[PDB]
Amino acid sequence: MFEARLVQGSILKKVLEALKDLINEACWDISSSGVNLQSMDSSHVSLVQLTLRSEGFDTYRCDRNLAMGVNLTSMSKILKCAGNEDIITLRAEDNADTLALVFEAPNQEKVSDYEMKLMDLDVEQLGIPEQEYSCVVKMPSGEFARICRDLSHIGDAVVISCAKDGVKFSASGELGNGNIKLSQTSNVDKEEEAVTIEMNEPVQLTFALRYLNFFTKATPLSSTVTLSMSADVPLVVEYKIADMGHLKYYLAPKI
Amino acid sequence: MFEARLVQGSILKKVLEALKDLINEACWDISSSGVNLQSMDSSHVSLVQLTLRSEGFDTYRCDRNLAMGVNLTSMSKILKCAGNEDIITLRAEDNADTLALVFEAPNQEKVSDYEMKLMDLDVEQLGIPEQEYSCVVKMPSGEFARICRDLSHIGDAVVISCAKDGVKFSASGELGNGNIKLSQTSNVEEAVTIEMNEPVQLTFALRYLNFFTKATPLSSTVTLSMSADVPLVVEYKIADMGHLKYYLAPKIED
Amino acid sequence: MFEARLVQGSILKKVLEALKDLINEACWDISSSGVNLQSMDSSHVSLVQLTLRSEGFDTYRCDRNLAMGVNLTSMSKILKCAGNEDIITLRAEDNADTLALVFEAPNQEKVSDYEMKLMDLDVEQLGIPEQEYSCVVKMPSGEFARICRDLSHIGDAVVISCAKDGVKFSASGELGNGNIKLSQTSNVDKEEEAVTIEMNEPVQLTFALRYLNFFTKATPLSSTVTLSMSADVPLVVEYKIADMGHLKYYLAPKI
Amino acid sequence: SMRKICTYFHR
Amino acid sequence: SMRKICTYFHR
Amino acid sequence: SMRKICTYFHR
Repeated sequence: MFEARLVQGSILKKVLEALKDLINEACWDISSSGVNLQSMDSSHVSLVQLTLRSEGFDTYRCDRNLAMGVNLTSMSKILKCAGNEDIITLRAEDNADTLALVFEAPNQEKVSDYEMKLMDLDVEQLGIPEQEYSCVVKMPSGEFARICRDLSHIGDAVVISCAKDGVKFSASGELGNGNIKLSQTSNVDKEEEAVTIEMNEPVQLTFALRYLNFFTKATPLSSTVTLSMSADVPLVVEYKIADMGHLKYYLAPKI
Repeated sequence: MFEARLVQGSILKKVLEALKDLINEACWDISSSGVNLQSMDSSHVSLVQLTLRSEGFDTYRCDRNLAMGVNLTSMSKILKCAGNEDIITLRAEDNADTLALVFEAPNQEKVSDYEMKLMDLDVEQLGIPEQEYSCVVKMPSGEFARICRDLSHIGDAVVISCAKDGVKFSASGELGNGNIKLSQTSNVEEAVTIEMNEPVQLTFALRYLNFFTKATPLSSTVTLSMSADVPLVVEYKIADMGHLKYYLAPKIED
Repeated sequence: MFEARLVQGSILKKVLEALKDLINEACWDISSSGVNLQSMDSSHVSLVQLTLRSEGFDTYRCDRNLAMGVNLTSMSKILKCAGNEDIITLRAEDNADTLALVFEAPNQEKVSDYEMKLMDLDVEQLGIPEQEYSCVVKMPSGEFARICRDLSHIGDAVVISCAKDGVKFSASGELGNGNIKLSQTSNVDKEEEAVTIEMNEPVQLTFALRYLNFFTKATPLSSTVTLSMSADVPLVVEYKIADMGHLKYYLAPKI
Repeated sequence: SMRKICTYFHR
Repeated sequence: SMRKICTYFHR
Repeated sequence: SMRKICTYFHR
């Protein structure tokens, strides 16, 4: 049997908010180590990686690894029925082909109690090597979301220039072209509004805003987002999940 | 020769919001006793009952009982042109086949002044008997609306189980199944309460319930009234003026 | 070279919000006196007149009159990428067939920096005479917007009756007919809720709400709007722009 | 299945 | 009907 | 002229 009691219901809803719009079906790898999920989009251009450590949860008990196949639209539909304050307990047996979800209220006067059918999935796990990146940018998730959304109205593609000084997001349309330039910030009050740039070498890469705008769906998970880039190797967009882990999006460039 | 001056314009707007989605045309029965309307849906499965007492209004003056037929979509469109704080005065003559509506502002230096064409309608008025109900549930209208809306994404139909302790809303989809359970609560807009003569478990088409919940801007709470092989009553209280009751037939297969 | 630094970014966005819905392309006449633009709709029934005094801006420098032809849809798309608090600087060279727009942020974390392709345009400038109007009405822009929008659900066309006492907006539908009647403001009020009627002769004209509802797109520019009418001569709908100037809409009546 | 509330009232 | 503001201005 | 991340990872 497997069972995980998550206090912060919302945390889970906000995850399926990120995914369902980018990937329909996906395989959840459940471990004593926690919940790990990896899947490409319809079109094999972007890839999504989820890591939620078991430490994260209040209960967590998994005896044998599960490989749960899920229509994420099906599952989002279920989580939409969970209040943000709700305690979400998850439960499956091994040869169990249905996954039970239980939503407790802070009310303790309401108790929802769903149960979702699974599917069998073929899943080529891709080896992602952990990589030093020529440029890594930490900036407001809100600002990033906002930038990718605006430039989508100028062109199909964003060019990201990165130096010591700052990071520049550019697009070319039929109509014109735009340059949005952000600078590293000094005497950092905080981090929430602040931009910081670790830089080995300057970088300029080109990505399809189509995809980036499916990534930014995760901005309700984190004030900040960290962009990691090297020449002719994919972008990594990392949304931190509140100490439980992280949600990393990967995108191929252009040539 | 009739005229009724309603202080809380909104109350009226919010009503046609409830109805137009469920019933296109209906006949408004107006009396010295007030405004009473009853109509089934397209398909004769749900029935809607409106009762607004003449007490409810500031003016109310009705010489001939009128039987005004209206396209509620036509009439919604008109009420959409009324500010929420607007004073809505109604007016009809005897041989009148138009209803006049007058919207006075808090400005009192704007006054809108529409006039809506009627239609002739036969409507077999059904005798609704007063009934004791095995189970009556009082709960937040918002919570009810929210439950019917969520389960519509799981299945076609909701099963409502009712016992002393609580009330349980269930649906089965292709995708899965959900059980939402609510308990009688501590201290009474917020709270859930259950008069229970015998336990009851009935099955209803969420399709329809979700046309009913369009009335939730009329009342913080809603009361569900049930007995086996007799319709569900979903009752939205209207602010001391009266009530809006929705009735739905149950199911059962072979 | 030409360059105008507008502190109140919003002022600009709100203008293109008004225009783009009514006119696709239009010719901006730039002068030491400021920015002046005039153009009919697709269908030559409504006409728009724009006036921003150079006084209006913080910087303003124009050497030779420019005639900038602009796809306003193109340009709206660009201004949508400007924050409301943004400082919007505009810049064009003479031989330049592109217009540069530069958006500086509130406390300058960020600097967006677009550049828009122009077009050549034929522009038969229409002689609009200065004329006294039988009726001029000054009223809340919000109320006017709201009236034209409601009656559009009753009928195609609005009839505007006007006398000393008040002004009546009416329409006939299949469903019925509506009369919205406003009176000159007693307790002659705090004026952005208040209605005033200068009246030489009573007047009753008939206009396509279709168009009026493209005009009301300008209501975010001013609390009030002034309607100016004479029999068998176009309506003038005047939206004041915050000390910089004005935006006038002109519409032909019916038969 | 499901019935008509014609059946459950009438007149 | 409805005419053009072409007619009402010109120049 | 955009690639597939199968090319960029695998295994």
